[PDB]
Amino acid sequence: ADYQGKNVVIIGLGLTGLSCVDFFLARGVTPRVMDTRMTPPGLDKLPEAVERHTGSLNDEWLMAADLIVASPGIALAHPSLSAAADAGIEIVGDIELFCREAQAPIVAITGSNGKSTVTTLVGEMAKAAGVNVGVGGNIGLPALMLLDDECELYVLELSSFQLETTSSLQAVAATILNVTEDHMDRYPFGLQQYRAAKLRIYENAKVCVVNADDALTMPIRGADERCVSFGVNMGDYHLNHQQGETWLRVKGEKVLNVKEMKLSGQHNYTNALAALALADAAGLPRASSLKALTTFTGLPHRFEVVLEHNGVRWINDSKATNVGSTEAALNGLHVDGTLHLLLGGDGKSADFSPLARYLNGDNVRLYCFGRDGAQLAALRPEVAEQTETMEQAMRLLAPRVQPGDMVLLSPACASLDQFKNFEQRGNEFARLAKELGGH
Ligand SMILES: Nc1ncnc2c1ncn2[C@@H]1O[C@H](COP(=O)(O)O)[C@@H](O)[C@H]1O
Ligand SMILES: [Ca+2]
Ligand SMILES: [Ca+2]
Ligand SMILES: [Ca+2]
Ligand SMILES: [Ca+2]
Ligand SMILES: [Ca+2]
Ligand SMILES: [Ca+2]
Ligand SMILES: [Mg+2]
Repeated sequence: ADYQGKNVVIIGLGLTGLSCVDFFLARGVTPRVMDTRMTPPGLDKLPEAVERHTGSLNDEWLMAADLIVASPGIALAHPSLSAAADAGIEIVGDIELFCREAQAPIVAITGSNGKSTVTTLVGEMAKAAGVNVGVGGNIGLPALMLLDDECELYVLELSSFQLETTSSLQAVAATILNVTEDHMDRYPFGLQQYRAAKLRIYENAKVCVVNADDALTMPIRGADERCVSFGVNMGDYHLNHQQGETWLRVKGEKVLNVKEMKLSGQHNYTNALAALALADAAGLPRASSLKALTTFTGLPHRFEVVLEHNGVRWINDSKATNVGSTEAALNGLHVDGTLHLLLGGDGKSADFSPLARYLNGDNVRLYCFGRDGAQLAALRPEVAEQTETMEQAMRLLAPRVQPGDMVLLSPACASLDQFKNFEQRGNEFARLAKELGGH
């Protein structure tokens, strides 16, 4: 597209907004930028020529714009943007700018949880085929930074927020991995409004990869000729368990024994299925996609085995910052002995009731900590203990573990009551697991 001579206004000075600044500068357009933070991080990366307004939005800049480029962090329902839309001013996001310029096929991945794992895994499947793939869309690698005429395939993690401002995506393969009651501040009309944003990913997609176990991932008008499904018990891509073993199964045929993979956990196996379906639909060779399943290590803090010693598996799932993530970790969980489950942190007022149905059975102990520890213990008090910190909880459970047990940090809560971020929380869990269970 051609932006020469337009008044372009960018909202947001995080890395996404900065990538938009770069995009226009590279095209000879000097945009204006604004951010409601007084001292946003990206301020000192801006060139001198870019006019900027911080500490609030500048309404007169928005109402004078030919094009407003809105960070995913501001709602279309915000009154300033509603006023600009009411006036007929075009509002887009970074992904819309990307899709107008992308010259290679796009695999597009959204969903409440698992987006990063599946995006990274499709990327690895492409690399195993020798494809110069561009993988991004997460906050640390905005899509616009990937644009390159040398790129042969784009694999994008897309949020519901980005999809709201995107109209030009034509994915070769697209998925909604799952939809759980999260992100509700931005979606006041509830789960179906949140879903509606994600459903945009299937518009003009050639193949839709849907979750056979989550009906909210089906296209808005239902399954159609484009749809390929993944699931636990059935679907085009599903899991087969027998004789103590598990296989990935595709269209009625085992394709891989999961013992050849490095990932753990039923939900990572369905992530692997979703990735394979997307890779297949994108035209990547099956053989190299399976090879990537055997070499992919997984992402840190995503149901990550940080220690297996004396028959005890210590699992860092610190990225489980919400109930839906922890629910998926507990669903289908395979533990020969006792599950020692670490829950805690800042729960953000969530309903933890959904977790209750997994916490019966005589082989479960709860170790609850952080701001909301007491609420988590109340799920099943007779098997629960409460401490202030994660370290205290781990020191309680460590003398009790026996071969066959699992120690699972899947907190269902944010980490910011006690840690700098979830990475620090998972890194501290890994250190303590080695201190306490490594010998
Ligand atoms: N298919 C899934 N459904 C629900 N949660 C998941 C799924 N896959 C991964 N997760 C968890 O969701 C969080 C975010 O994963 P990711 O988006 O891959 O960083 C981590 O706690 C993951 O272990
Ligand atoms: Ca931004
Ligand atoms: Ca802002
Ligand atoms: Ca609270
Ligand atoms: Ca106690
Ligand atoms: Ca306490
Ligand atoms: Ca956190
Ligand atoms: Mg079902």
